[PDB]
Formats: sequence, structure tokens, C-alpha cells
Amino acid sequence: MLTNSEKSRFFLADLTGEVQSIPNTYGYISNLGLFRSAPITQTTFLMDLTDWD
Amino acid sequence: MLTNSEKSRFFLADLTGEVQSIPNTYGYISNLGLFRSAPITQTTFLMDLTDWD
Repeated sequence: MLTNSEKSRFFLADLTGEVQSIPNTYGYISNLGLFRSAPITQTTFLMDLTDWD
Repeated sequence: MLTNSEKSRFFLADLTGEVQSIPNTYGYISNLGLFRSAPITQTTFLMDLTDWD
């Protein structure tokens, strides 16, 4: 693939290709499967607690 | 299940179950079954001890 030179409009130079970089993305805990899914239909929710000795 | 909001009688919010806690109960020695049941009729009992040399 011939392209324009570095500092001239009439000479040609050879282009090789691209070098892509992608950031790292850790996903250990996400795929561990600990957390369950509990969809709700309200802005908030409540919960009760109990105990005895 | 839907219930009243935190501070409004005319709004609803979701109630997500309950959580319970129970005290611990160790039973190791009872399960060992060392002791026998010897029911009696009176409020006291006696025994005899003997020996020789």
C-alpha cells in the first residue's frame, strides 16, 4: 500500500498496518455466580428481622 | 407483597421476606449416650460398699 511521503506530495512510501490496544477488563467476581437476581416493581423494599435466646 | 410506604399512607413499597436467627445448642455429650435411665419411686436411694485386702 503506497501512500504520500512523510514531507512531500510527490514521493511515495509503504504503509504496513495498524497496531491496536485495548484496556484490561477484570471479571472474576462477576462470573463467580454468587449474587442472585431479584427483580422488583417498586422504588424501595422492606425486610423483617427476628431472634430469640 | 405490597405494603405502605415508609412515611406515606397513600404509597406502596415491596416487602422482601424475613430473616431469623436462632441460638446455638451444643449436644455432644448427650449424643454420646454414656448415662442410663434408672427411674425410681422414692425421693432417695441407697447403696452398699464392700472390700477386702
